Formats: sequence, C-alpha cells, structure tokens
Amino acid sequence: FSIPDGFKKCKHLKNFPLNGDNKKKAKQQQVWLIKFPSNVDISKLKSLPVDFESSTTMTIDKHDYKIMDDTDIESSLTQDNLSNMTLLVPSESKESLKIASTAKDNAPLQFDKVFSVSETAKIPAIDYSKVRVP
Amino acid sequence: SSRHGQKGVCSRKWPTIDMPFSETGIQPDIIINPHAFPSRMTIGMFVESLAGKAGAL
Amino acid sequence: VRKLLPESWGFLCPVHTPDGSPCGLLNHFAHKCRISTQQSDVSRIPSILYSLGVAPASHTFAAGPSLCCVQIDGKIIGWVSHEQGKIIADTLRYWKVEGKTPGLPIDLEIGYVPPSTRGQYPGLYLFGGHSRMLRPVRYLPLDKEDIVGPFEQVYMNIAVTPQEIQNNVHTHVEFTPTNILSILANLTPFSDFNQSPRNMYQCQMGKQTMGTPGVALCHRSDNKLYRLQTGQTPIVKANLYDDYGMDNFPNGFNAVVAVISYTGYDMDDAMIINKSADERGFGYGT
Amino acid sequence: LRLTAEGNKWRTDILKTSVDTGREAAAEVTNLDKDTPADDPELLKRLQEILRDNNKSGILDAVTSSKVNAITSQVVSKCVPDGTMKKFPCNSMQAMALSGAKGSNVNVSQIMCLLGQQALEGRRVPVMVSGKTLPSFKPYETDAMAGGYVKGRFYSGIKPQEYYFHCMAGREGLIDTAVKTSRSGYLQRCLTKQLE
Amino acid sequence: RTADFRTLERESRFINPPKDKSAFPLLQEAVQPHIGSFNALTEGPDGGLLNLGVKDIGEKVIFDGKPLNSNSGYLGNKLSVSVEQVSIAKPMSNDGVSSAVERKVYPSESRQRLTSYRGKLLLKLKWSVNNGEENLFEVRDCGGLPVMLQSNRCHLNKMSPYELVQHKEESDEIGGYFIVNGIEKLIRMLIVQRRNHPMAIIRPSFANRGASYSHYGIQIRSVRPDQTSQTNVLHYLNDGQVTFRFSWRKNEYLVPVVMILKALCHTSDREIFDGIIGNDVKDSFLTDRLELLLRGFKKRYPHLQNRTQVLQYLGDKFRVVFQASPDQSDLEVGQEVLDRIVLVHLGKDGSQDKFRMLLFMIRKLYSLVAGECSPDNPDATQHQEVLLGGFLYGMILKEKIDEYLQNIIAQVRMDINRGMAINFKDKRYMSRVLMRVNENIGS
Amino acid sequence: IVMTASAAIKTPQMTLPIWNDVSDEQADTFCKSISKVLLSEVIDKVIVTETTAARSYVIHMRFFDNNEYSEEYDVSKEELQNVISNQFIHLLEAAIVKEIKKQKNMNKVQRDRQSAIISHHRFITKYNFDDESGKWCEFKLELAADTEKLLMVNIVEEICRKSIIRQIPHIDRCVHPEPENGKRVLVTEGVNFQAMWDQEAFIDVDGITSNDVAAVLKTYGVEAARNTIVNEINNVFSRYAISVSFRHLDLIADMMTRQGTYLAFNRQGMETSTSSFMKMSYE
Amino acid sequence: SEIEIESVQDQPSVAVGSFFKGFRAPSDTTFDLYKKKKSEKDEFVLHGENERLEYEGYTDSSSQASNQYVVGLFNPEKKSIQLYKAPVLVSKVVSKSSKNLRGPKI
Amino acid sequence: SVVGSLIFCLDCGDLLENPNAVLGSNVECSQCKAIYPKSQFSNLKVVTTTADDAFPSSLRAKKSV
Amino acid sequence: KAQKVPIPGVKQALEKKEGLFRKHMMGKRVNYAARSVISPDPNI
Amino acid sequence: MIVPVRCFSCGKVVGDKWESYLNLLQEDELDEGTALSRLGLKRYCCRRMILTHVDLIEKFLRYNPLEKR
Amino acid sequence: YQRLRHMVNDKFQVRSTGPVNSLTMQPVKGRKRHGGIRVGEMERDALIGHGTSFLLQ
RNA sequence: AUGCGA
Ligand SMILES: [Zn+2]
Ligand SMILES: [Zn+2]
Repeated sequence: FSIPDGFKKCKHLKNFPLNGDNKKKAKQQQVWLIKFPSNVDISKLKSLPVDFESSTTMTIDKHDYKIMDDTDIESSLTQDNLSNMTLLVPSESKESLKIASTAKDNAPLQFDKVFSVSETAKIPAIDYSKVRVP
Repeated sequence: SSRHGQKGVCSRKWPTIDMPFSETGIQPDIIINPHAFPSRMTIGMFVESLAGKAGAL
Repeated sequence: VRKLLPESWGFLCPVHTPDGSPCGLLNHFAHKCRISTQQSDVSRIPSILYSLGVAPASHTFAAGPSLCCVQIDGKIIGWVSHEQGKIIADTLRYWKVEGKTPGLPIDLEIGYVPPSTRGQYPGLYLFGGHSRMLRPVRYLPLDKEDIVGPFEQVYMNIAVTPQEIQNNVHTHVEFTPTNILSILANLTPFSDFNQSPRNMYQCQMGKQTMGTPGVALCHRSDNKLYRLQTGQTPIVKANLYDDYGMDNFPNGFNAVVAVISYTGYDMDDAMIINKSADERGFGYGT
Repeated sequence: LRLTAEGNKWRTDILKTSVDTGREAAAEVTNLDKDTPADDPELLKRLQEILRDNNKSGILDAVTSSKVNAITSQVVSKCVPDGTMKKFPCNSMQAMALSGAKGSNVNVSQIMCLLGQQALEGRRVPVMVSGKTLPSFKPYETDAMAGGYVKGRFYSGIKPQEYYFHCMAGREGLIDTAVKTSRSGYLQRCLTKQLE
Repeated sequence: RTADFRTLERESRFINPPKDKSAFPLLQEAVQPHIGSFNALTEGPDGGLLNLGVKDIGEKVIFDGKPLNSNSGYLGNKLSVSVEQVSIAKPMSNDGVSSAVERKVYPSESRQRLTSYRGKLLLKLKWSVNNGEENLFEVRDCGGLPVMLQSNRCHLNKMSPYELVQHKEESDEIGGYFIVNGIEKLIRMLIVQRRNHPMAIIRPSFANRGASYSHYGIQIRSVRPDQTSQTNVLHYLNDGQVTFRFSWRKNEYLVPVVMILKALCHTSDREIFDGIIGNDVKDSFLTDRLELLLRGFKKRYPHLQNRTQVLQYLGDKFRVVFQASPDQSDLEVGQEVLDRIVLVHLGKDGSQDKFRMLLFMIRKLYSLVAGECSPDNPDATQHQEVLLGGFLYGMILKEKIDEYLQNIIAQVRMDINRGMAINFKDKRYMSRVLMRVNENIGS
Repeated sequence: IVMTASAAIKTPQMTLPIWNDVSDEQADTFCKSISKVLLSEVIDKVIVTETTAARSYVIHMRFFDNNEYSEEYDVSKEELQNVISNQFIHLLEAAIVKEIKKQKNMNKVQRDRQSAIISHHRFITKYNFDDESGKWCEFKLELAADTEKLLMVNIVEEICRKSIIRQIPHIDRCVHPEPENGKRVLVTEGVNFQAMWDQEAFIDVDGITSNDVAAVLKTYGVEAARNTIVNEINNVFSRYAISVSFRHLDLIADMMTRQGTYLAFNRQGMETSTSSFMKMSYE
Repeated sequence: SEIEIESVQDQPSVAVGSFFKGFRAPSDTTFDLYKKKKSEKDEFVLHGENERLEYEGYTDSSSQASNQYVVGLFNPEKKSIQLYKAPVLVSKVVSKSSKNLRGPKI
Repeated sequence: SVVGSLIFCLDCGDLLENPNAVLGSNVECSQCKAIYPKSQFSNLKVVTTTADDAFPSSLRAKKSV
Repeated sequence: KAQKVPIPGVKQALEKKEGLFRKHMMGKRVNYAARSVISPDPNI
Repeated sequence: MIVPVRCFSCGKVVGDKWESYLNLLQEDELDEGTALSRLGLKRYCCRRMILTHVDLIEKFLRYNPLEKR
Repeated sequence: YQRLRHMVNDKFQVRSTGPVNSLTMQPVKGRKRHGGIRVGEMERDALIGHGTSFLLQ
C-alpha cells in the first residue's frame, strides 16, 4: 500500500529500554503525556515543571504559561483500562509498531501522567477608581 | 401632534382678537387643554415647553 | 411572541413598535446596532485555541455537560474544563480588544455559557459568520470599544453608566444609554419623561407624519407626496438630531403653545390654532 | 407638579427603605434566615431553584410585590398633598384628579412620587436563564428595582433600566388593548342573534 | 451649549453641498446593513456569494438514452450541464435595437420613467458533454435583475454628494431600495433561528408528529457558505428511539439517527457509545436509552453490516427523488445526500466533524430528555439572527438558476422523448434549447 | 357559559357550607380527609435494579415516613399494602404486558403475602415490605430473556401517578379558604354531590353550590341550573365590580333554559329555534 | 520541587492512536508506519491489517498543524525522561463485511 | 466489552447479541467473529433509579428546602 | 366538492363568512348617508 | 421653504432680517442672541421665527431644470 | 408641532345618490367612488334595540 | 386582500 505518494516508508526506529531499569512491579517507572501547541519548540526546553502536580506554571522563553494536568478519561482511577490513548511502541527501524505492555497479559497500558500546556494571559484588572467617575 | 404622541384635530381657527393675549403682547399659535396631560402623563411635553421657551429667549 | 424580552437590550428598540395587530411582531433595531455581513479569521482560531489548552476533538474523546465544549460556527473543535471555559472566555476577550491576535477579529462573538444547575446547556460557542446582530459596548479592562452580540450579552455584566459600575462585576459599560434606543426614540425630546405608550404613539406620528419628503420632488412622480413648505428645526432636540441629520428634512415647526382650557372647543382631542396665524401661513402644506 | 423640600425629604427617606425590602423578601420566600447575605452560596442555589420553577418564581414575584407595593402605598400616603409644592385650590393636577376631570390619584402619584412596581401578565419582571433581568444586573440581583421596582418619577425622570420596564408594561398594555376588543365581537353577535 | 445650532455650517452645506463625503455618516451607515447584504452577492470570496450559490447547485445531468448499439444502457452519452459564473452589469440602455453603444442608466431615469431600474444578468454557462467529451461556454443574458440602489452594482454606489446632486438625487440618498416599475420597494428584514447551532426545544408539534413522539427535540438550522439554509430537527420518540428529520422538496422525512451515524463514517457501536457518554459512564439513563437505540437499530437492519451498505440503502431509497439515478449508484446518491442534508453548514468532507457535531446533538438531546439542562427559547433575541433581504435575494437567485437548469433538462427530455432529432454536440441544439426555454429570470 | 354551555368546565368547583357546629379544626381535618391521594404523591425514591436468564427487576421503593405521609395525607402503610398488592401491581403488570405487545424479615405471614400477590399477579416473584414503617417496598420481578428491554423507571413512574390512596370520583381537592362575607365553606376542585351527601355530618347539604351549570342541571334540576347560571355570571361581573341589572341575566338564563336544559347560544342551540331564516343568517 | 529533564529524543519512534473503548487487537497485529515530508513538516499515516479487518489511521490535520504532541518516559530513580514524538491517530478498522456492496442500483 | 447492560464485540466494538438470549455456548459478532456465550458470561445488572421528578408533592416540598 | 383557488360556486355564495346575507342583506350600504371627522361644539 | 414674511404668532415683519442676520453671524461673528437683539426680534414669537428657520430653498434651488449642467 | 398627513378632514363623504352594484342594486363602495357607508349587522341589531323598526326598514 | 383612522 504505502499510499499517497506524499508519504514515505519508515527506515529509522528505536529500541525501547522498557526493562534496562525496570523490575517486575518494582521500579515505579512512568511515562508522561504533555500536549504542546505547535507554536512551542519542545526541543529547546531544559526541564519541565510538570512535577508541580498542580502548580504547573511554566516558563517558555521567559513567557509564563500554565500547564493544565488531567487525571481521568485516559488515566481514570475508575475503570480497568479506561483509556483509548493507545501507545504504539517500535523496536527497530526494520519493525512495525507494538502495543505497549508490562508483561504478556494482552495489556494496553496507560500514561502515568498527562499534561497540557495552556496559554496564559495578562487579563489585567479594570482600574475602578478611574473609570467609575460620577 | 406634538413630539409626544398627543395627537388632536384643530377644532376651530380662533380669530386672533379672540385669543387670549399675554402681557408680553402675544397670543399663542396653538392652545392645548391641560386635562389631556393627567391621563397621558406627557410631562416630557411640559419640559419641552419650558426648554423651548428658554432656548428661544 | 409579542412579549418584550430583555434579550433585546441594545439590539432592538423597546419603543419602536407599531401599536395594534403588528405590535411586537415589527421590531426596530437600536440606533447603534450593526449586522454582520461577512465572516473572518475562523482559520486561526483553532490555532490559538490549541495554544490556550483546548484538547483536539479527535483526541479529547470525552463529551458531556460535565465538560466545556469549544465550538466555532457549529464546528466543535475541542473540550476543556469549565474553569478553563472561563479562563478562555476572558483571555480571549482580552485578545479581542487587543490588536495582537490577527486570527481574532474584534467582532467575533464569544458565546460563553457557564455550568448551571438545569441551566443553559454549557459551552463556548464562538460565532463569526454573517447575519449576526452586533452592537458596541465599552470594554473596561482595555477601556476600549468591544462588539457584543445578543448571545453573549445575556451573561455579560454591562454597567449602564460608569458611576453605576459595580466592583468585580461589569466587564463592559454602555457607551451611551441612548445606544439602546432606536432612531425615533432618540429623536423624541425627553421621551424618557413620558408614559412609554405615548412615546410609541410619538413614533407613530413621526412615522405617519406629513413632512419634507425630499428636494428632488421635481424629479419624482409619486401617487402622493406631502411637502410642508414652512419647515423649521426644533429648538429642543437630541444631539442625534444633528448626528442623524434630520435637520435636512424638517417635519414640523416650533409653535407658541398655551396649555389652557379656555375656549370650550379645547377638550379631549380638540385644539385651537390662531386663525391669523394660519393666515400668516402657519402649517401650510401641499 | 413640584413637591416641597419636605415632601422630597420624606419621599427620599422612605425610598431609602426598599434596599432591605428586596432581599428580606427574597429570603422570606426562600424561607432562609434573616439578613442572609445577598451573596450566600446557598441563597444563590435556592434562587436558582426558584428560577427553574415557574410556580416558585411566581410566588417570589408576588411576595416581593406585596412588600414593595406596601412601600409605594406608604410613600404616597406620606408625601401626598402633604408634600406638594402648591396645594389644592391652586394645584391643578390635584384639582383634576380629585374632581375626576381626568386622571386618578395613581397618575398624580406616578408623576410626583414614583412609578412603582411594574408587573406583567399578573407578575413582576421576566428573568433571563442567566438569572438576570437586565445585562446590568448580576444574576439574582436582590434589588427591588432589579425586580422592576422603579423609584424614579416622571417629574424627575426614570433611570434607563427603569425605562426598559415601563416600556414592558406599556407594551403589554397595548397588546391586551388591541386583542381585548376582538374577543368581544363574537360574544356580542353570538347571543345577539338569539335574543333579537 | 449642548445641542447648539449648526447654522453657518448648515447653510454652507445647503449652498455648497459636499463634493467628497456626505455628512451624517450615521445616516449612510444605518442602511449599511442592507447595502453590504446586496454587495455580498457580487463581491467577496471567490467572486461573492452568488458564485458560491452556483457552486452549490452543482450539475444537472441528462442521458440521451445514448443509443449506441453497457453501450446500450450504460449511457446514451452523458451530458452534465452546470453554471460556472454569474455576472451582473450596471443598468445600461441601448437606443432602438442593440447595434448601438449603451449608456449608463440612472435612477432618476427609472423614477421619471416610472419603471424598473434593471441590470442585465449574465452567467457563464458550462455545457459539459460526456463527462468531458465536450466543453461549451455561454454567457447568457437572464433578463433585467432589479439592482439595489447605491449597491456595488448601482452607478450611485460611488458618487460623491456633489455628483449626487449632479444626478438629480437627494444629496444624501441612502439607497438600499429598489425601483421596480417606478415603485420603491425593499425586502423586509427577517428574524430567523440563529444559524448552525443546536437549539433544544420542547414543542407540542413534536408530539403531534405521531405516536411515540415526545415534546423534546433539537433544531439546528444549518446554513451553507452561500447562506442558503437547511433545517435539521432531531426527535426523541417515547420509545427511546431517536429519529433524524429533514426536509427536501418541502416534504418532511424521518430516518433513524443511528443510520445517519453509521452513514457519516464507518465506526463501531463502541465508537458511538464512546462518542456520547465518554467519562460519564454512570448514566444508567443514558446507558439504557443507548442500548435501546443501538440494539433497536441492530434489530431492524441486521444486514446493514457496514457503512457502504447503508449508503446504498439511503441512495437507493431516495434515488427515485434525488434525480441522480440515470448516472449515479446508490453509493453516489447516498453520499450526495449526506453532503446535501446533514449539517451542510459544515460542508463537504466535514463528515467526521459533522459526525462529532451530531454526537454533540445527541448528547444535548439526552440532556434535555433527562432534564439535566434547561430548554432554549427560539423566540429570545438571544437565540436569533437576521435574514437580510439581499441574502434572500441570493437564495432566490440560486433557486431560480437551479430551476432554470431544470427547465433545460426538461427541454432535452421532451426532445429526446419526441424526436431524438439532435445530438448533445450540435451547437444548433445548444442555441435551440436555449432558444426554446425562456430564460430572462430577471423578469 | 353563555356561548358554548360546555358541560366540562375548566375550573369545576362545588361550594360546601360547613355547619355552624363544625369546628374550624374539624373542618380542616375534613378538608384533608376528602382530598384524593395518588400513589405517586407518597413516593420518595424508586431504585430499580434490573439484573439479567430471567430478566429480573428488583424494584426497591424507598417511601417517606409512615407518619409523614400519614400526617400530610391521613393514610397508613396498610392502605399502601392494599393499594400496592391490588392496584399498583395489577396495573403495572398490565402495562408490562402492553410493553410486550409493543415488542412483538420475610416472615411466614409476609411469605403468605408475597405468595398470595404472586398468585394474583403473574410477573412478581418476591415481596419484601417495610412493615416497620412502610419506608420501602421491595418485590422481585423475573422476566424471560425474550423480554428484551423496557424503561422500567418510566413504567413505574407512570403507574405511580395513576394509583390513588383516596379518590372521590371526579373530585380533586377540598380547601379551607378563609370565610368572608358569608358562611364558613370549603371549595372543592371537582363536582360530585352524591359524595358530599355522605359527608352530611359536616356540610349543610341544603347550602351546597357549584360553578358547574351542567352538573347542577343533572342533579338538582332546571331551577337550580337556572339559579346557578344567573349567580355564576353575576359573580363574573362582580369580579369586575360592574353593575348589571339582574333582569337581564335572569332573562338570558331563561333563554338558555327555554327547553329545560343548558341550551347554548351557538348554532347548536339555535337549531331548535323555529325560524329557519334566523338559522340561515348565522352559520 | 520540580523534575528536571536529562535528555531529549526528537525523532519518530513511538506513536499514539485513539480508538474505541475496548481496543485489544491480535496478540501479533503489526503496525506499518508511514512518513510525509511536506515542505518543512511531516504528516504521518499508519496502516495495519488483521485476520478479518484492516486498521488505517491518519492525523487530524487542522489540529495536527496547530498543535504538536510530545511524549517522555520518566524514571523516578533516574529523574530522566526519554522523549518521543508521537502522532495521535484516530483509526477505524473495516472488515470484509464492510467490503460488500450491492449493484450500483436495484 | 460489556458495559452496564451493553456488551460490545471485543474485536470490532459492535454491541454483540446478548448472551442472555443466545441459542449457544457464547456469541459471535455480525461484524467481527468473537465468541460470546462461551467466554465471559457476564452478570448483567443495573441500578436504575427514579429521576427525582415523577413525584412532586407537598411532602416533597417540605423535603425540598 | 371538486378536484387550487378555484372560482367560487353558489354555496361559497351568500353564506360561509360575511357573504351576501351577512354582507349585503343583514347589513348593506345605504343612500342618504355621510361620514365625517367629528368636532366638538358647546354652542350647539 | 423660505424665511416667513411675518412671525405667525406676533405679526412683525421678519423677512427683512434674514440676510443681515446671516451676515451678522458671518460678518459680525455675533451670537444668535445678540444678533437678534440688534435685529429687534425682542419677542420670542419673533425670536423663534428666525432662530428656527431652515432656508431649505438653497437645497431646492440646485435642482433647477432650466439651465444646463 | 407636526402636521400629520392624515387629514381625515379630507375623508369626509356624502352620498344621497349614486351607482349601485348590478348584483344587488345596492349602494356601491368608496368615498372616491361615491360609495355608500355600510349599515352593518351591529347597526341593524342596534336599531332594533331602539324600537325604531320604521327606521330600520 | 394590505395597510390605515383606531
Ligand atoms: Zn463484534
Ligand atoms: Zn414674532
């Protein structure tokens, strides 16, 4: 197939070190998802205040932003696999993507943390004392 | 009608001598009866009278 | 249907309504109202929304009154928290009054519907398309003009004058409370001092009034024209009398009036004119 | 048409009392404690309860109406010819209403005192689904005026928010006036045919 | 000093009217909402609204019963006729015949003559033969279209006050109205449902549709780019069944909503459920109504296993009426229906987005059914927009050109049903058919 | 009245004079004691747990307090037993059958009740009742897989508003408005003389009145309907405080009674008149 | 208290796909990755097949062009994320039954 | 998948025919081929409730404030 | 009773609504009649 | 249309005071009140006659069909 | 003050004789047509009220 | 018929 000539086959993929520091139910490793407007260049970052859990204020080229964090839908603490946020894992440049798992349980896994970059705005208050003149 | 939606027909063309004359030496163009105002509450007309008079003087 | 609703504030005149059968059916626009005839910048609005934290509708994969829906012209583009609903509504209005968001025309109408117990179904329905009714109000945070439509107006706190602006409440203020009146209602002097239905009969008189139809009457051929030759400019007028130029086509004249029952032919609906005054040409019409 | 400085003094002083009346009735019909803050969250939820109920909202209108109309009655009974700038055997407006040439004491008080509480189809002002009777009113404004009680008078004018309500009453009057005569023709002809 | 007389200023303006800009910009700006409406039929994106309208009328196909002796029932040679552009010219008058040079026609003339103020309406006709075997262009004159005064098509559109005086007009003539047979007529502005947005309504007509109807329903008035409208209503039956209502040839039609869902995009039942309730997994009310809806459709149409079959079923079931049989398959007729009915404000290929919006309409409808949301008010100015007279002008134009092509097709049908005397190729036939229908839609 | 003489008034009322000896508190007691009580009207909460091979509907109806509805509507839990076991269940079971056509603790005395109601009703399987107050009513309903689907909440609701604890046929409510300008009375929102006839120990029957002309004619005869028309219309003008000579109204009534009935003034009533042209000139 | 980022991986490797609630796929189903190089940007399309159906996924271009997704893998013990660019693809799977049709007419 | 009283085909997401009515071991999809009445038996139950609307009353009114 | 706004027959004649009997029999135009705007006068 | 000959209410000839009054607002750069005071319109009947005038004839006159344009 | 175009003064009409419709031979309609005002049903009934049966005929 | 005095 490899349709719409405007497409190319893949030639370069990367192994996933799932277990180089994994231990079965012993390493509390995590995978996080953050949504980034195309306007930001993630590669020009250095650290990520995702660790604030809630206080995810964020500074992108000295510009202040706030990072909305969600805790449901795909990561819901409610149903067994309440998320379709499917992970597609590769292996090698000569292999097709794989369903994420943590053992051979037919288990689609989930992102431990989901983050979202939200554009902040000054929205300065009205100077009431100047405007509400009698 | 005035600018107040208080419309009325001219019942008669009163002779100028028979009109009432002010000590200013004038007799009005139009006479409207006062009892029309109490139901209509056309008080905008009262102020229009006092303002148009001021503004002419 | 004839019931006068509060939604029309700023859009339709509460007094420009015929009296009779048509009453309530034939509304009249406010003298400060505009009508959308185009649509714009819909193309950049998704981009900025994505910047503001809107989850793409393919990716959100969740839906309900429990969540805020961002839609543009009936194109649902994303979902956010209701809190982000309010954050977006306010920051968006800020970029609208600003000049920094070219994908954001001043005249976009931002329908915020907050969550409400059995209230209006929540959402942020933006509209930019044609035929929208739009009216100016003054946005206080930028002390600059802002265009509001009837949808968003319901939930907006617009103080009527600056001294009545209540703290932490009114985000806009009327430019002038006349902005809520139609043309004829502003044309009536001190119309705010008379019983409303007498003001509406005033609209019916000025609308049914014999006046100056034009000056090209030597080049028209109407089945009827009424042209008052002895025309004057009211001494008492709204400043919109000049701003709308009704002085071009004066429809009446300033007369000496005595408010007096005296002659006995002045009752109820009958008024007397000076005979010599008519002989001097008073109200002469053709 | 003018009052004395005294008559405007009583008028203004009595008109100072409606500010409590608005919410006091709002918490009575809501059946909530006295002086309950105009910003109590439970008050707002209960008031949304009334907003969503046509019957409860109707009772809220009627009770607020009885109280503010009691304030009107107070105002007129106090200020009356007791405060007019010139009295009877001179005050022509009083002459016409009292003689019954034209007018009623209602008209004279509406010029000299206040318009008072507007009503529609038998009850106070419509409310938007946002809980607001005018853009300028926050949802659930407990002011009587925000319910439509107009303190302004024709001699001193009406606030614009107040003109929108007297315009409401004036329209609903013109509608009822224009349909009521069409509802009496068939009553006439239908039985006039029989008793002829 | 508050409303002072402009006395010297006025008398100067009477004596020496402006040669550059009318005063009273509010005066010209007040009827501006009309003029803009009329100009959008001649200028705007691509060429103005009217060219979008002709982009929406699409094609009108007719087959000569191409005999050929599939070549004997698979096309008596396709002939698809459409309209590329539509041109409007400012009023001109040629003297006597036409072999004369035309003159710009002025409104003063229409009034003094007490006649209409007409502009020749022209439209670039595309005559496509055998899907491309032959292309024919024709600039057709469609009679005199009454032009709005001071429009982007009236000579007074750009006249300075002084010029206006030079043309015997009120130095401030607002225009926006029409001189037809000398009588000034305007199109009344109308209050219509706010376009493109689902309005939750309880209406006793909804129960009046028949048995199992509730009061509840959704009404969205989808408006196409060209501003032509198509109203879509959703009705909740007492049985939990949801039906999708629309209107075609001013006849009403009901289809199960689950059919239009499987029709927009191929998806699983789990995808529609996931589309509606989402994280809201707790509405036994909604869970159960949706099991009734989906399971009930699965009961009725167990053989509609895929979206394509559905498309064949819809095109097949209305192909008799959408006038696209002698050429299209039930898949094509079905898809053209989808594109022509369902949230047409979203446009062609918005079919997944149209799907998502439709899911939003189902969710809102159940929010009304349970009562978790308030009902809206069609009659609140909040929920209303304004159909401008000029826009009606454009809709009616679109309808008139669609019908005019319908008349062409009727003429071909009669000729092929009474003679088959002439091939789709003959220029005689193009001129002859054109010469046999009357086409001055201006009248 | 005049134009259509409709035998179905929009606001049918029957006025009841209460004896001088009838206390105001006894009178309010009687007002509560006569008004209809629907089964829905006492219901607090309904939880349906449909568990499916037999399609099981475990309906747990958690009611109000026994004393609460007993003090608002003067009814008991035992009355609820009889109504449920006889009325509610039988009617719901019939509605379930209608839905099929549309498709196509636990003591021995309690066990005997459940078994008896099952024996009277084909759908029910278990019956647990809050005999300690009446706070709830749990009964197990088992249905064949072939039962597919119903909206049991909606079915229950519909049967709930159709069951009555106390119903006077055609009579809805007896209220105790304040007496004014006349004897103490109770104004009912319905018309049923025969039912008030049994209440004679509180109501001077000779003084019963109503707004329903037709009901008067059927019960008390032509002169009572005659006086009812002239009084009711006179009340219509009295509301607007208009004076109208009684001679006019009484004449009009006599014309409506010219045949001894409630002969309206439309074409239907005109038909019986003798002038064919007079008919011709109407409709 | 914020977690630092140690290293970033910027080139295509892992992808994410939104599906129906219940997606599980064969124990071995394989996912063909594609790439598009449009001027200065790649649009991605995924294609796979299974024993009955075939699953094909694509990017929501109007959100794709206006929003860009980043993935990282964090270790609590190493304080380090391996970042992966992943396209989110809303994929639908058609079966052989979804490949049957009638004549083009009756 | 089974949800509430809906059970979707695990392979195709189709709400496959209810195990309670199958004439067999399990079930099978009309879009997919997954086995129903033989695999997960489900124990279909729903806690359905009243909408807190069918029953207006004076007692509800004293219970509503 | 036929099978569009057709010409009316005799039944849609003097009957129905206003018609002849109502509009030209039970009420008619009359000669020796005038219509005018009324004006007050205390001296008559 | 044209400055009235006489003040309807009073009777004072007023048609003579137009051009000078307009000149006096031009030439004398006066104010309407003082201009009318120098013109002698010492009654509001005579004050209003000229104050309210709108000599619209200048607008009519540009439509004269008896000269080419 | 403004003069309304409705000089209903001009609306006066009198007819002591005029045209009649051939299908009735009854006064035609309209002031400009010298038509005759209608004595409608209500005026007929009302005249019967007065007892003026010789006036009604 | 529509609008109109109303
Ligand atoms: Zn399946
Ligand atoms: Zn003078």
